[PDB]
Amino acid sequence: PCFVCQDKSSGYHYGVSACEGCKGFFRRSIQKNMVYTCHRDKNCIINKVTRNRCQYCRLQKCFEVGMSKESVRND
Amino acid sequence: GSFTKHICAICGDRSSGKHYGVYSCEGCKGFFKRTVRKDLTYTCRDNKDCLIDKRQRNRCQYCRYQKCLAMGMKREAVQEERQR
DNA sequence: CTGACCTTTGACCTG
DNA sequence: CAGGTCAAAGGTCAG
Ligand SMILES: [Zn+2]
Ligand SMILES: [Zn+2]
Ligand SMILES: [Zn+2]
Ligand SMILES: [Zn+2]
Repeated sequence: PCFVCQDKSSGYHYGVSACEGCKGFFRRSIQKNMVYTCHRDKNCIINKVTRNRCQYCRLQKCFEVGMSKESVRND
Repeated sequence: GSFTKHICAICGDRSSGKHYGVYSCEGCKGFFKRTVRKDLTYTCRDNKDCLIDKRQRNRCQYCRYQKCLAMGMKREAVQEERQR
């Protein structure tokens, strides 16, 4: 399962087993240098059914579980 | 592209594609989403078989929603609020 | 309330 | 295993 949200994985992406959503989200976040904010306590639950409720916490978990922004290639 | 893309199955207005399972316009997509999110209940002042087309789609909310469902719209395709 | 207009997601695909 | 695409989810706010 996806290390970030436990949805079905599509293989390794940026260093971890990940679903297509967390893969795409991470890529976009890095490619565009997105900066997010948490409207709650920066401790939001991130699973298959809640991952889109907080981009800040989703990204934060992407890094925590070991996604590597250095595997996002330059333009 | 062509000025013809798709057509709303509920009222006949222009459509860019499917929403909640069915070719629909911005109006009918929005009306369905709001109905589901707020669990609104409507009543028909006539015989529950009002005609739904572009010019009268707002006249009877009951019959507009019932046609959304009858043409195939899926309540469960409406998601939770995001903020993201 | 409606509906025209804007942004993000993720399934699917290639290289 | 990367990055791009685009249908269909999300969203706002004038009228
Ligand atoms: Zn995931
Ligand atoms: Zn959060
Ligand atoms: Zn319509
Ligand atoms: Zn009616």
